[PDB]
Amino acid sequence: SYYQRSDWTADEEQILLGPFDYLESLPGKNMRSQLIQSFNTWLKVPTESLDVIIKVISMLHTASLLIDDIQDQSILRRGQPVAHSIFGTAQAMNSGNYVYFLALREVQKLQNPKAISIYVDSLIDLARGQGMELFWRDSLMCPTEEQYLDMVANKTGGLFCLAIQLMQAEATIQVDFIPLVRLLGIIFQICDDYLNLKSGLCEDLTEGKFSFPIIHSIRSNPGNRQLINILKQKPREDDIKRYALSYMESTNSFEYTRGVVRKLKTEAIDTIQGLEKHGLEENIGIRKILARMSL
Amino acid sequence: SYYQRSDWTADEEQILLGPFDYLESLPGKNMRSQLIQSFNTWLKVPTESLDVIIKVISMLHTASLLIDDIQDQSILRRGQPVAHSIFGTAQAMNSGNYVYFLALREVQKLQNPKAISIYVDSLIDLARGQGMELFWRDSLMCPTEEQYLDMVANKTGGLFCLAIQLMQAEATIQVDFIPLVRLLGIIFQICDDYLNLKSKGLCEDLTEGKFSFPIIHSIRSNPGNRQLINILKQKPREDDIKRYALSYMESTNSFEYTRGVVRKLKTEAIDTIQGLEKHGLEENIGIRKILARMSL
Amino acid sequence: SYYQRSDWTADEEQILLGPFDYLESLPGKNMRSQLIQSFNTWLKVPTESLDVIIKVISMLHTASLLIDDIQDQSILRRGQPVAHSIFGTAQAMNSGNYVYFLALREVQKLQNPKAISIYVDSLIDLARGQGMELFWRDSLMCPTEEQYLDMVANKTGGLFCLAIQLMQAEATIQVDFIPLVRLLGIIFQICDDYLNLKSKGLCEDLTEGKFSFPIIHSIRSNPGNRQLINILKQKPREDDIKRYALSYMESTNSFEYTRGVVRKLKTEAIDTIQGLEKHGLEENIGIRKILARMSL
Amino acid sequence: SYYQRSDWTADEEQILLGPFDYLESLPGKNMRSQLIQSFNTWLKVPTESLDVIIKVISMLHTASLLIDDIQDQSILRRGQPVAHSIFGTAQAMNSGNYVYFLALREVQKLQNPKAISIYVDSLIDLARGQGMELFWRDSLMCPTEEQYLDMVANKTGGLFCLAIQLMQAEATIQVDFIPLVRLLGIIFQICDDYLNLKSGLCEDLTEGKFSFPIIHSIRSNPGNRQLINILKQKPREDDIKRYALSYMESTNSFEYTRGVVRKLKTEAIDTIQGLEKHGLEENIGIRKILARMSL
Amino acid sequence: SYYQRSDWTADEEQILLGPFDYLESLPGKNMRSQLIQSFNTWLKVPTESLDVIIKVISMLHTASLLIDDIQDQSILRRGQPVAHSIFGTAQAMNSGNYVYFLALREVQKLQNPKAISIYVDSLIDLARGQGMELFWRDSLMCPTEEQYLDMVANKTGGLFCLAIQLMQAEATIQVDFIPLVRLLGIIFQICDDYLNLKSKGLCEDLTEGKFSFPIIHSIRSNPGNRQLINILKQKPREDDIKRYALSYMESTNSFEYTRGVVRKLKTEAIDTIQGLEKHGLEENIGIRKILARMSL
Amino acid sequence: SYYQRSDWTADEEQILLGPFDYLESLPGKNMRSQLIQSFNTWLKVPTESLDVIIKVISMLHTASLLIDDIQDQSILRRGQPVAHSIFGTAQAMNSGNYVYFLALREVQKLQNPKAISIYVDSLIDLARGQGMELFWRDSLMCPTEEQYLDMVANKTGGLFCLAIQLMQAEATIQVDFIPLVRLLGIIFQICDDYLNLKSGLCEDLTEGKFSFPIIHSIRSNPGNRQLINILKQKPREDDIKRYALSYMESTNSFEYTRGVVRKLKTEAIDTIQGLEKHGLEENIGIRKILARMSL
Repeated sequence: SYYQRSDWTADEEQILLGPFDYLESLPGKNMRSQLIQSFNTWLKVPTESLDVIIKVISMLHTASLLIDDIQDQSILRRGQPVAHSIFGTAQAMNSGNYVYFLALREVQKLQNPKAISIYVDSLIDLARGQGMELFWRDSLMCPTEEQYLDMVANKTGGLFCLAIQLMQAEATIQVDFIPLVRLLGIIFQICDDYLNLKSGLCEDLTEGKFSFPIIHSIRSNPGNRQLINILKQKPREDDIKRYALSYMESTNSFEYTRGVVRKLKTEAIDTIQGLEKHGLEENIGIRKILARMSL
Repeated sequence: SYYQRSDWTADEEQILLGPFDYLESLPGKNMRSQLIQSFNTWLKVPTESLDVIIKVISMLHTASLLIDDIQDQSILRRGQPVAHSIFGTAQAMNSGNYVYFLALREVQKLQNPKAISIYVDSLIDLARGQGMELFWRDSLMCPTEEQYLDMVANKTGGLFCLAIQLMQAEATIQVDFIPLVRLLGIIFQICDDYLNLKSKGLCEDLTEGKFSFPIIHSIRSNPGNRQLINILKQKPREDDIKRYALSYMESTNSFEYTRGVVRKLKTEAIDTIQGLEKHGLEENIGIRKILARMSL
Repeated sequence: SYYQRSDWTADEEQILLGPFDYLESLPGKNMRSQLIQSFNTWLKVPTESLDVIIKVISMLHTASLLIDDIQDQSILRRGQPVAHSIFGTAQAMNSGNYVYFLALREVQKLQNPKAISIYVDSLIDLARGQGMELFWRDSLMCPTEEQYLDMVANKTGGLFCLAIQLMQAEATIQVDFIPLVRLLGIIFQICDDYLNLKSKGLCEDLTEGKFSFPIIHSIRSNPGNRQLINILKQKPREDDIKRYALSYMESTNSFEYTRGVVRKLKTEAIDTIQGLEKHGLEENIGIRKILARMSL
Repeated sequence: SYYQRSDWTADEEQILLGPFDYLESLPGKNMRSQLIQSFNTWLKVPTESLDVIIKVISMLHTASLLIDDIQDQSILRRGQPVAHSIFGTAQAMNSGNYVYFLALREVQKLQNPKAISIYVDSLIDLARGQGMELFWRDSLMCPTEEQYLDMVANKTGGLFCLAIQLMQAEATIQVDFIPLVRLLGIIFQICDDYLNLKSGLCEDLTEGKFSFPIIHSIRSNPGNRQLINILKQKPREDDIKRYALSYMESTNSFEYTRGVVRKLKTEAIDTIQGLEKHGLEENIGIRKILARMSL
Repeated sequence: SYYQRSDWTADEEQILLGPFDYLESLPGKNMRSQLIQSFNTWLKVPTESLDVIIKVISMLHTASLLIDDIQDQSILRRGQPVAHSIFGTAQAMNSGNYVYFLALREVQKLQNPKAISIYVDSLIDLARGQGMELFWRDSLMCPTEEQYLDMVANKTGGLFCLAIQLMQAEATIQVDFIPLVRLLGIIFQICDDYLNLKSKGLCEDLTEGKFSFPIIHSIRSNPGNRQLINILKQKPREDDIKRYALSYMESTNSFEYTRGVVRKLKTEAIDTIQGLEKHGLEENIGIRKILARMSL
Repeated sequence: SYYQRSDWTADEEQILLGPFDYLESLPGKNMRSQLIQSFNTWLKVPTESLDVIIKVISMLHTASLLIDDIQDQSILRRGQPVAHSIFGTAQAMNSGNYVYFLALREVQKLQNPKAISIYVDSLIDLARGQGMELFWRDSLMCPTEEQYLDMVANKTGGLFCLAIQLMQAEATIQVDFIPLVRLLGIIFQICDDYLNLKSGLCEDLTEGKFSFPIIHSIRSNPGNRQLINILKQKPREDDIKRYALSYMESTNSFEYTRGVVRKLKTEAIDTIQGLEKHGLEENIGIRKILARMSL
């Protein structure tokens, strides 16, 4: 026989996961973990299954960073260089995709008939959300805030929502948590959009993104077209970036955003309160996580 | 309430599938679904499950074109621009990853529990294949040709096998067709390597820096001449550099060496087919014509 | 004194007009001065003032080519390189702005006080035209075709009208020719849009990202397909992308739609001409041949 | 009728003037205004006409910045981003040209038979001056200082000279001021050339300009060709820029320049004195403006 | 000891001469060694020393191609890619400088003490030549044509003379051939200038910005037109710009002027040859055929 | 006669040497000079010949910088801009080559039958060393440390070795010094490789060089391929550069290097001691030069 099929080896696996291993060694904020833990105060998933869910969500989150950073044309990730800047675009892209499949083999280990539908519908919402955001970026067409919120619902829903639904599906109780979780994802994103601009310097302007405050500033005076024109230019320069910061303060767009985040956080606390009144323990950890996204 | 979640709309699906629909409408050889039918002479999968397997395999293949064209940095696909030169690399990449997911939602329609293990395990091979090839590319390390075929079995076999393993999961017959069908994916790829240089642009595997089959043979046949491998490093677009490499590769008798190997492999494919038939199987004309349309 | 001011010299004028002289010497259709004579059959402007109007219109037109070729980022002009690819974009732009001023010094020779209001008010239209077109380009916003013609009247009419309004200021006849002459500048532009794609490079309006007439029709005829408008975004130089768009634009029956519109417009131009003649005007052969050399 | 011609609208006008409005909102030095005002101590143009002259000169000056910055390939303008870096080259270029025409419609409002000839000959000198400067830049051919001074006479004459001549032509008195004004423009430019190099860092070297001190340094030792070669390179880098600063001090080119500016300022004060002796008030404001361009 | 020094190996020489071997194997006119033999009819250098002179001259010439192709930024050499587009500019440059040194080690085999003064003094001319040409290029300063020939004598004569001066150092005859042989290197270069434009790419001296002979004549024949010299500034690759310059250079009757000058120079070469022969020298057919193969 | 051959002129010579004159005016470390002087404590070359040797080695060293900086694609040289960044690549390249020939005319002045063979074999080793280093850089193939040391032996041998051999060949005594000198060159290079990374910021990573510590770090864990991938990217950015610094400390590669340099310096001091015991003066200056390359 001319062809003899060899076995996969630790060394080859080390190559394929090089960019994934790279990203997992940078220190980051434990966000996904704390949210899982604070919901487990209520769902009490068994330790063996909760570990599986926690591994799947860790893999999925990192592979998503490998691909987002490429699609968003990013420069830094958790303070260190973005992974395609070390390994090149192709290998980073392929490491992310390999990991999507590996996580599917992991979620098979729950042995739950409904698991794979939950995983599919979550990843469809993810891609759907990132899809609409790229469409607006690529066409210079500023969405409305309702439109943005629906998009981020799928984007920063997809993966929060996947974790909580895998948890719900492995737990005895039947309380529907995902409306709460979607609100928490939307808050988290609007807080991220703000911090990206007030804390590289304003990297969302480099990437051309119609983020939540950028939308308010563009719509609040459509006679002026300076900010939207800047987004088209995708500037690397700190003078243009600084100039747009200044224009966005002058439209009161950061006050507007702090304002919205207050309204949403109230809605979340009511939803949490209305849930404990129906026979769930008081959750401290979730109130704490909700203070952690604060401006 | 402040937030009111909306229903995904047909206009929005149109945007998400912009790149996918565009690639789908360019005409192609469609040699994947001819192979599938050729095998359905033996496994006799009912029509309503075959449509699903065809639909799933076609989706995955268009998806991996969207993505691999970005990865390999191609210029043309089926004589026309790569999707990302029209839609940009980000929307094209997301549309790819989108379709990978709709493919998984679709394979669930078989309602066969072996189906998910088969789908997952074949895509893992596809990535291992693509992964080792990019690795050899980016390190400027020429692999051996056993290493090359190992990689190619995973990569171009990965989704030939997906199609047949799914078919075997809907058939009751207890015969392993997979070794046959991998041998065929190798032949298909080695042909594609040869045809890339002697017949998607002038020699786009040179522009890509891909260590393809004849390039491998020509590099290793004389390692004291590093003209060929240094040309891969420069990823040339110039027709002058490409034509010189092609001429170097001729004087190494590499194109002959390739023609030679695919002939030994086609014989091995025929034997393998005749063995299957001598174990109570119909004589298969269509599979033999598939193997012959795979030639030069 | 330390500073002693010098006299501008013929060698220095040669440098300032380097780009202008270069463009002037490439042969052109010269359809502007044929239109001017065609109208002088009715208005009978004396020879010595007509030479000035011709000189002024020719200058302004070459000036706006120097400048608009930079703006639109063209590659060829009259089959030859754009002036700025030879002299650089700064000297070419200044030579343009220089000539705009010598044109104003020249229109003062008519010694007609209406002349300055006419000159200023037509250049303001030219800029409004060019301004709205660049705006639609740079925002990736497809205008409607009423919006398109409004823009085109200002832009390609702006300097047809300059030529005739100046002529009417030296004639005593009390007949408004301007509506006729704007209708003609529209036809001339819609022809130019069509000829840019079906006949200055292969489809340079695609490379420029210009929302031209048939491109507009093809984009709006099916807004669930964003292939065309995304191709404008990429400003392609590749012949492969340009040829695909051209092929997309065919299947929308846009080239037919254009041929159609210019036919309705040529009829409207003929009627308008015959009306003017039925009010005590000589029958004009030359204007009708101008309208026919404007066709496909 | 197939075609119906619409009217121009506030919105469309807002688009066309976007880059012009942008530049007018950045704070700058009130130079042109103060010079007009200090000459009005002598010419006493009527308020209604002086406002017209002041508007025309403001428009003309800003549109000239829109186009110079493009032609000079500039990065910053009054500390903020250059306008074609926000709006793109074409729209900025076209905004400048539209404004040249609008200002011509404005100078029509003086209703003066001689106004338009003054405006034409001023703008011809402007373009003539910038024309010769680009020619030297583009051909790597260092002019002589006499040649430079004639060029800047037209360049920074054209627009100073336009304002004072429009003023003279609207005033009762007949004293010829433009020889004084040309000297004041030359001083202003030589002072600008110095400050560009001693106060982005040395942007005249990025743009390849043969400025007044750069000329002295290149000619003072033509055996060395380092500085002229640097101009050909058009460097964005601060090491090359720093190196040329150092070479220019070693040829005593900044001392030479301070020297010239002293000689010229004397000539200006004598011209001002010789003018008051013939029956004009003592002008404080012009002596003050002349102290404002000091090194 | 910690450090143990190794012996240079044949595999390592192969890498160092990678670019040199590559250039050597492309076929060339080999007009240098035909000139050498033509002169050996008079000087009768023994075979074993002539082989060394040939070997040394061939090495230096290939070395200076490796290096000057980087300097001038060429695209093709002998119809094929420049070595640095394959090996990179650093290895190609080092291989050049390497061979310069092996050439010096080789000229030591003559064991002639005049040989080192001749070798050093001719390479110093080569650099002075290349140096003044780059200088005129990079300052955009057109030289005069006396300045041009002064430069060319150093540059293209520098290594014609090396070959003959070495030959005269092994012959006993007391006749100065060098003035003849420099005149011939000038003719060879002026031909090469003309053939670069009228016959290594379309007009690669335009793309390089080289002030070659006809370009010089055309620039200076009318200094109030700066189209030609501004085109040199842009170093155009576009065929459209190159073709326009070529057309400008025609209307200056520069190609005629060149044909003219090489005819006066060929006459001067013939006279010079006949004078040498009238001082007791064999009639030389081969040198006259060399001079005729140098023509258009 | 149509052609009249002119003479070379001071002015033309000034042009050709412009980039060479430029480099000689920047202040640098007197390394080559001090090593020559400290060996002359032993060889006592006559003043007239030692000056010739000292001129040849100065020329050769500077012309080598003109060409290395081009081949290594360098940005700074002795703190000031690299010479091809001022004069362009071609003129810098040609200035270096002209100077190689001029130095050959200089070494003719020793009038020594053996001089020119010494010069040839030294410059062959030079090119041979730089040749192998470019080969590894260009092929992403990490050498072994033995292989690196042989390469640097020829590279930083060639020119140290040329000076000492020209000296030996002009001196009465017959003690063979070049084994000592080769060790001193290897030390000097390993010290340079270290300082390039711990003192532009890490320019050896920009240039893709397999320097001594970079080799140890790549080989010490071939499972990880981050550092070698970075070399392929040739980064100008300080985040990637910083990230690789951090990875190299974590493999103890700088400790390893200090370690080696200690071992070699001992070997050198023994060689120096073993030489004085055979009837040579005690050399202070060479012990001092050996303390000057210290980490």
